[PDB]
Amino acid sequence: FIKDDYGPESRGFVENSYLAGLTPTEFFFHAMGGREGLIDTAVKTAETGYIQRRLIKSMESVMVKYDATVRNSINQVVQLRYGEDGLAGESVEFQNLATLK
Amino acid sequence: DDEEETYRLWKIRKTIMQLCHDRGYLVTQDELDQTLEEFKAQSGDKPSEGRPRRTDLTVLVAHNDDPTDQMFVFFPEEPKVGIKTIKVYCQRMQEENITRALIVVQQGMTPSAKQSLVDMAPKYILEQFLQQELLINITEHELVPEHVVMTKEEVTELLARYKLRENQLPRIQAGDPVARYFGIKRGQVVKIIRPSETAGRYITYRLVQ
Amino acid sequence: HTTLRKVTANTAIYYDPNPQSTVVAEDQEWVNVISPWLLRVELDRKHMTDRKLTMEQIAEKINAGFGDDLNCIFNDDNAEKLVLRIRIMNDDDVFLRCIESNMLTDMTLQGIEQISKVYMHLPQTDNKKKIIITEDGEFKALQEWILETDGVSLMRVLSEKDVDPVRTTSNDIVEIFTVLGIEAVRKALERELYHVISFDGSYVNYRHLALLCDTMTCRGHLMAIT
Amino acid sequence: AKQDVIEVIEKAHNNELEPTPGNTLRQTFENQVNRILNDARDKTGSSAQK
Amino acid sequence: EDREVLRVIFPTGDSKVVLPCNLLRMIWNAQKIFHINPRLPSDLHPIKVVEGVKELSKKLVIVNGDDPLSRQAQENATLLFNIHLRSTLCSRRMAEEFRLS
Amino acid sequence: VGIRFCQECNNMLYPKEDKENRILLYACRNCDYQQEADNSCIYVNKITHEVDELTQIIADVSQDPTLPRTEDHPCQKCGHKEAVFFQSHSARAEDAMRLYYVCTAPHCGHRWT
Ligand SMILES: [Zn+2]
Ligand SMILES: [Zn+2]
Repeated sequence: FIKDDYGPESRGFVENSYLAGLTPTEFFFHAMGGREGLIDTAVKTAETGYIQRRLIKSMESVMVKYDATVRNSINQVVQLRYGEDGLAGESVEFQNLATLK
Repeated sequence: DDEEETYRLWKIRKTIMQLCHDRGYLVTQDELDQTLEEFKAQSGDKPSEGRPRRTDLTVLVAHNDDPTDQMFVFFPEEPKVGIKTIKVYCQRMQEENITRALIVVQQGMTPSAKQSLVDMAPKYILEQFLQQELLINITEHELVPEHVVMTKEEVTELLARYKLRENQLPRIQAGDPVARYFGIKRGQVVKIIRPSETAGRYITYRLVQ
Repeated sequence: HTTLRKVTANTAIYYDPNPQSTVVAEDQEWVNVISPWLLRVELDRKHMTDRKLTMEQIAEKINAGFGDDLNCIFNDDNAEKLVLRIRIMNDDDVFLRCIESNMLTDMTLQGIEQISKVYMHLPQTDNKKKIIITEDGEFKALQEWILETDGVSLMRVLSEKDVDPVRTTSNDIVEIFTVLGIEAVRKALERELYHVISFDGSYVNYRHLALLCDTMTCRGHLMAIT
Repeated sequence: AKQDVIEVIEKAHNNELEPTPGNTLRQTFENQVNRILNDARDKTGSSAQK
Repeated sequence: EDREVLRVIFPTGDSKVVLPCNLLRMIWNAQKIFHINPRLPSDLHPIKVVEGVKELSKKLVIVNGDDPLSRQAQENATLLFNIHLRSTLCSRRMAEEFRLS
Repeated sequence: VGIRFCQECNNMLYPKEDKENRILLYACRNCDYQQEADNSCIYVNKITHEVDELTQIIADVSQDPTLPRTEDHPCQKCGHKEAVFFQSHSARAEDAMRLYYVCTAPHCGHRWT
């Protein structure tokens, strides 16, 4: 390419389809694009797993006692009722408040 | 520069009156919500070299349930107030029967005067505020829920109801703006009412520590 | 935030034995009239009329900041050139260059300190748009101007004329903690942590976000999960 | 779309491009080019779908 | 009164909410089980609707006990679901829309 | 600017005041050599850095095989059709999409924007 070429072809735009095949310059640019996603896949896990473990170790002992209150291992009260309502999260549904609007 | 300072002084007085009303002291409805014009006309529109000198704005208020416990507020003229400038207020405080007062400083207070406030606490429970800190009623913000100061009998009933000791409650430090705005010591439970998107309303309690 | 650097064009120092000599051809100085050393600075009208300043304000700011160690001779807005000269009334002359760097770095002409760039746009999502209730009990979505910033100085912004002190949020939890309190932090933290999850379009039950925000705040201070 | 990008470049070269408020000359040039190319891709995709 | 409370709880216009059991679907299920035929005048007495909704709201308890603190907590912990339940099991709505027997 | 070395010992002259006459003089730190000033100016600082790149453009760049060349813009000096054009490199440039033209023909060396 000419120096200082800002056109679509000179900066990565691929005007061909996967049925019509790619020109060599477009092929290399497409490789450059796919490399970025392939790198992020490996990099992301080392952060997500660390965040996962760190989150769990802080809350691992919080449970619902027989008062229906939510306490940690040292009986400090976190929530008076689980979720502000005392209901399990796997039996609820999306609904509409008819009287609001 | 006088209109800005007058506006700044009017807002400080308005927030102070709102604070006194929320804290339980008796304040007339006229003073609770007065426009800038009444303030401008009352005290004279001249913050620098004029009639509305920072001496001349002291609110002496009295509690609702008897007119004996009374609170002053003081707006010192010096930017950085010191011990010599707070002993005058201490002399005024012992001269009267009043037991607590507020100081709204223009700049930060010297550490020596802060120690003086601390070490006289049991006799006179007086605290400080910053002028910049008092230009907005932070209780009006949408993030801050409703705060209520529980009474000792109510706290005893609550602990007996849930059968939990004092230290098992969630706690709030005495230095955060809301607790400071209400002026509450440690070992004083605070009710917090907030709207809950799951249940409707939710009531929580915070023990000052 | 606006330092003098933003609205200035260039600077130059001269050694001008008489204030009335006017080595530079400036009739504004001739009508306006002790150190022979002086500084000159030219501004540009673009950035000055954009921020709507006056030379009198600049002179007042200089006189206030540097406490009558120095004086300003400013050209009127009438002439095409935005000129002003600086002297020193009674470690000789390099001090003048030092204070020029100081006044350039740090003279706060307009705005407040911690805030670099401020944007402006009309919102599109209903949750940023103002919502009212009409006389017929409707919920019409109003469209009003909002400003997103690039710094954070929540207190000096809230305590300003015509800013709406009820809805102004900052995405910094620490600043909210220092200004609004622990419970405001619990709400703001839930909002921010819900935004980063629902931005993808995914849905997470509110019970878990609430529980996480509770364990991080139930001690009266921000307990970071580390 | 390619012709539209070319004439945008021509405007930018002749200083005929006015920067978007809140944006710089490079940023707005980049934004305009991306806008044209994204619109072209969306239109071509819709045509293929139909 | 419930309408006013909902408007202050939800400044955002959307009524989409998450609640314990799908009332509209239960109404539809009842219609199909008992062959309602919403073409004839209904048999349900409008006062039975009110006196049954009140009794049901008593039945659903999250915070146990009878002291004023417990009753206030129970009222707060079920407020939204009660609003929805009353706003859908109306006397007008039941008589005109669902035609339940 | 006019930064001027000492004639005798070849060193930078420093500005100085002759207080008796209040006159700017350039004096060596090492010998007593002194000179009278001709610019009253000592320190000049272009903060906006509105730099004219045409000073730094070299005609030899016209020999670059990788640069684009056009005939639509003719030279204003010699009227030659062929001219090579390129953009600025520095971030400090006041115009981002500023195009600089160098005459392609040998020894015209005309450079414009
Ligand atoms: Zn020499
Ligand atoms: Zn030529």
